[PDB]
Formats: sequence, structure tokens, C-alpha cells
Amino acid sequence: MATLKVIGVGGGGNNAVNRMIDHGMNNVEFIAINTDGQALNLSKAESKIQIGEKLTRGLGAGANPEIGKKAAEESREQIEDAIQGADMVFVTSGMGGGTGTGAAPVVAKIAKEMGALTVGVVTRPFSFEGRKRQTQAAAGVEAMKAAVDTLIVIPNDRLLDIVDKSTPMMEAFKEADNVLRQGVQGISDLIAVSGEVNLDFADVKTIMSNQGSALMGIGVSSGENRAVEAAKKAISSPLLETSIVGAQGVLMNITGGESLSLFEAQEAADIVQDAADEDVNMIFGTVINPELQDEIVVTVIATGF
Ligand SMILES: Nc1nc2c(ncn2[C@@H]2O[C@H](COP(=O)(O)OP(=O)(O)O)[C@@H](O)[C@H]2O)c(=O)[nH]1
Ligand code: BEF
Ligand SMILES: [K+]
Ligand SMILES: [Mn+2]
Repeated sequence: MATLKVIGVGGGGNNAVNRMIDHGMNNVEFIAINTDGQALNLSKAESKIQIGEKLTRGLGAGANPEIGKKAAEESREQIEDAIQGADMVFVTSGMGGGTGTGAAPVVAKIAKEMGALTVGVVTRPFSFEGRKRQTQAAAGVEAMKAAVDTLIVIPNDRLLDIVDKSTPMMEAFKEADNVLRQGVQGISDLIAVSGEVNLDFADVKTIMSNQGSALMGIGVSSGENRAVEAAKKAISSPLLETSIVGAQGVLMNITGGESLSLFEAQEAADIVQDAADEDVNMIFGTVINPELQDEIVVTVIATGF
């Protein structure tokens, strides 16, 4: 089977990896990468890589992205060996600081040059962190786009749209982690289960390779109108920079029980074509899971904007 690895780069990246291991997630290998040895010693990841020990002496990059870049380059062979064998690599990082901003594009490039399908999932900083953080982050975002196959960007300011005045900050951060966690889970399930209309990792590659911005979403629903509601959920995250409008390629999977109807499959497909507003390259699949009764799940991967 294809092997999927998730790499957290810098403090936010390593936080996401820890929170996803906590949630449980298997068939996925985790790798934590950082300059900061204090933070890295707390990582729950099976594979830990301290970069730039010489440059930083176990500290972080002190918000200098050039030091994160030089720290990754210096540790290229330890990064290659941790990646080796991966068919797909998800590189997650908070843009704007020193280590994620500088090192995450180098990790991505190493992954892509070793043959993995390479997906970045990165955050931009909150506005309240100031203009410079934001400018450094935008330079990181540009570097990541040049190095990955597909990029998903999560503006942290979007978390302010889904909290109330009391929502704990750690709960907000878990919501942003879901973008990555559901993407990865979605792909993992699409590879593992055999569908009636079967999708596989060759279809993932066709839709995601060398294709810029991406959306990855899962939607689940029941009852009346379940296929439309699940498909609208899959494509409508309030956390994303890139909405599905304009998508040129789509991978879409519908999973349901024995009651799944042809009519409802068509309805869900049309939701995604309409929101696309394009002459799309759609690869459609279907799985019948008899353990499902009233539930239907729609998975969507959209690219090509
Ligand atoms: N959503 C989220 N954003 C984070 C988290 N950790 C840090 N950030 C954000 O990520 C940016 C970089 O901070 P950090 O990863 O700690 O810097 P680094 O260790 O030098 O790479 C910050 O400016 C914050 O916007 C987190 O756990 N979740
Ligand atoms: F904390 Be990051 F390395 F600047
Ligand atoms: K499959
Ligand atoms: Mn740090």
C-alpha cells in the first residue's frame, strides 16, 4: 500500500503533529523537525530530528527565517533518511517564525526530489502578531508554493471567526488541525478500502501533482438531503484561504451503506461541479460500507485554480 508520512516543522508544525497523535491516527508515520530542543524533547513523534544544533545550540531560530533555512540544509541527509520510502508527504508548519518559515520549504523540496507526492498545510499568523510577522510569513508561503506539489493555507485570523469570547485557545488550535487530520485520514481511507467504483493513489497523484493551491475536505450527513448536505460540508470550510471556486481538477468519493442511491450521488456531484464553476477534471468514486445505515460521507480533493 502507499505509505503516508506527516512532517511537523518548527513549533506550530510539531504542535499539530502532537495533537494528531493524541487523537490517534495510524497507518501514518509522524516525523518532528525543529531547532528548539526543549520543544522537540516533548514531541510524541516516533522520529525526531533536531536541525541546526551547531547554528543555534539547541535553541530556536529566534524568528530569523534564514537560520531555519540553513539549519535544514545542513541536516539534509538526516531529513532524506527520515523521508525515504514515503509515497506521500504532508509538511505542516506555522509560517512567520524562524524555523517553519525557513526550514519547511527545504523539507518540502527534499521530499519532492525524492519522489514523494508532497502536500504543504501551513498557517499564516494572526494580525495581532503584527506586520512583520505577516511579511515574513508571506515570503514563506511563496517559497512553499515553489517547493510542494499542492499547498493548503490556513490564515490563523480565520479562527477568530469560529470562536466565541471564551473558547480556549487550545480548542481553536485543534480546529485548525482538523484540516490536515481530515485530509490525511481521507487519503488513507481512499487507499485502504476497495470501492465499487474504485479510486486509488494513482488518481490522487493525477489530481495533486504539480498543481498549486488545493482544498481537501470531508463532509458527513444523515437523513433527508444527506448527500447534498455532506457535499456542501466537504467544500465549505471557513478556515481556508482557497475556496473551491474555480477548481480545474476534483477527486471525489462518496461512501454510504446499501441504501446509497444513484440519484443522491448525482446530486452531490453537481453541488461540487456548480461550486467549481468550471469545466473540471472530475474523478468520481463510490464505496458501499454496509456498516453504514443512515450515514453518508463525501470526500473532496480540489485543485487547479
Ligand atoms: N494554528 C496554530 N498556529 C500556531 C501554532 N504554533 C505557532 N502558531 C503560529 O505559527 C507561527 C510561527 O510560530 P512557531 O512555529 O512557533 O515558530 P518556529 O518554531 O520558529 O517555526 C506563529 O507566528 C503563529 O502564527 C499552533 O500550534 N497552531
Ligand atoms: F521559534 Be522559531 F525557531 F523562530
Ligand atoms: K481504494
Ligand atoms: Mn520555535
